[PDB]
Amino acid sequence: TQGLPRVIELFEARRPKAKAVISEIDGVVRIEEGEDRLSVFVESEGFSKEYKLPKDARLLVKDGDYVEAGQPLTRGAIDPHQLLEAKGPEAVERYLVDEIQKV
Repeated sequence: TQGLPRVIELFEARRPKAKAVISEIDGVVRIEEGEDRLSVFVESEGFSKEYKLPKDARLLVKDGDYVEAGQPLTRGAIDPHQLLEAKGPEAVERYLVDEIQKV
């Protein structure tokens, strides 16, 4: 379990260990990975940004599924500043509080 150390990891908004990645904006998902690395693109209509990921990490996103901004890609705690700039001020509080209470 996470516990007290995690409590600190939240209250201090310190960069997570397993830091998950999120789509910086709403874009379709495209899972394209040959055997080299694990690349999951997230491309909107006129905004295209891909995401480099290790082949090991377990992704939670389905291919082609339209995802929103700040929406999680990999399993793990989400970086506070990152998610802040991503989903906006509202959700920040949500994730933080919910996790603290989680533990």
